[PDB]
Amino acid sequence: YFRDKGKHALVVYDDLSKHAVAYRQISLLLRRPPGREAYPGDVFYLHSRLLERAAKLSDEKGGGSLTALPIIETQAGDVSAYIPTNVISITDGQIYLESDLFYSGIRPAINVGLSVSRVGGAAQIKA
Amino acid sequence: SLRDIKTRINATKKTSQITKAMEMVSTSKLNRAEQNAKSFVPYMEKIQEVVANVA
Repeated sequence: YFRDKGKHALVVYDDLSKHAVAYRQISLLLRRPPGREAYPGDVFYLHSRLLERAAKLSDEKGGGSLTALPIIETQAGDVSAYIPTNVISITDGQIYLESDLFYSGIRPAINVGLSVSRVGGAAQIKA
Repeated sequence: SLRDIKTRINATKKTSQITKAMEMVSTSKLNRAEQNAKSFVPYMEKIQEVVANVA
């Protein structure tokens, strides 16, 4: 609504991992055939149909914007899992948090040598 | 976790590479140093003989 009227908006999804689990529950109880890590084949289309709605419009459309910050939880550091690799491929960048840095006293706990944004440079100011 | 074992393998492999590199350069240094120490024996013996027999 704010984007369609020329204003800016930010949307946070506290955990997409619990949202995928909620869909797995409904799909298995409805008897749709399972795939990888017991999830339905439909699960990539679930998050991509959601996250592609965040965009910056053209001046003819009004110049409005919507940015997204989805969150995912990894089991024991497994970034190679189904839902994590699926959402890592959809986003324009990822911030990686380490359980190791967090107890070592690097408090925000961000892995700067692994985290990436494609828009880097274009997003920042000249200074 | 498999990731903890795998990252520990990469780190230990880097240490193995590091230790082997230093062992071979030290082996090369020893082969020369052992010969060098032995090469000065006749000078060390001749100087000890002249200073002792003169004193």
